[PDB]
Amino acid sequence: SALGKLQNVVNQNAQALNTLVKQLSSNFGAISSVLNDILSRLDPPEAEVQ
Amino acid sequence: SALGKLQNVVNQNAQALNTLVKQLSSNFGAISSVLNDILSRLDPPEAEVQ
Amino acid sequence: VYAWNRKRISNCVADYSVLYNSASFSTFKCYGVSPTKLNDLCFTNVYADSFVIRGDEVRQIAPGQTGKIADYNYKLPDDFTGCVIAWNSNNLDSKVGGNYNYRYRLFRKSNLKPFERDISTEIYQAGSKPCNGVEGFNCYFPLQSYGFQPTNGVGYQPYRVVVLSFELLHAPATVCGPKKSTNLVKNKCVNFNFNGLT
Repeated sequence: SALGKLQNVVNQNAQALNTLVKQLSSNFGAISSVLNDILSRLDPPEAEVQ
Repeated sequence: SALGKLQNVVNQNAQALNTLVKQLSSNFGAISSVLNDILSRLDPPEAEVQ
Repeated sequence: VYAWNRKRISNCVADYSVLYNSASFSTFKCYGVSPTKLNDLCFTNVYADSFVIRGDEVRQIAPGQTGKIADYNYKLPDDFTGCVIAWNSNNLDSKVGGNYNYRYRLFRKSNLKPFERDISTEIYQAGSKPCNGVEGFNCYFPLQSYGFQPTNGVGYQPYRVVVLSFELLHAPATVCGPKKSTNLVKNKCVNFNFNGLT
């Protein structure tokens, strides 16, 4: 634990990137979190909403 | 006003907590700021939106 | 509608374009999927729910509806994906003396779950007095028949409704559209479609 100050910064940056990548898996109330699924399933009037 | 620097920090923290509490009383465009009132007054398809 | 028929559809290629282009259906309304994209996707857990209802009750075969057959005969979930199909059947499912073969659940204690069928012919207690399985004062049979006559106006005439229910991509699919399979190319940037996955 001698080099903990540098490792904290590295871990915080990697954890922020991991959370930002993980947030793509959330649909935020839409039918799906995948854009290709919405674009292949719905007409543009409701696909626009999703 | 000798100890104003510490008092500002205490006041800012208390005021931020009070503002965060008072934000619960706002409906943000919904019919009510209370979840129980929405769940008791509307069916789940529109209660979900509110 | 109280004993609506559920048929499983699996291991087939389905051309839904003959359903869209047919003018026989008065209502062809899809909720979680576009009607014109049905030929481009692959599905599993396909179910056809067939029943006969009134003309004014076709609005209740929808997600999130409040209604009578919605609560006590046929309930759709809020996250329902699929298509509801309704067409007029006054020429076939009606008689001049009255076609009473189609019955609905007038009385029930509680609302159904989505995709729940109640065929139990037990008596209902509509009053304070217990019924003990015997009809009487405030004791009514739950299943009552529609009085279908061809002379009646629209809104009460018999309509045949089929509900197609799907699931999207979360399982290996057995029902697909009529799209032809292309050859596979290696080490090149391509826009692929594997069983509906784009």
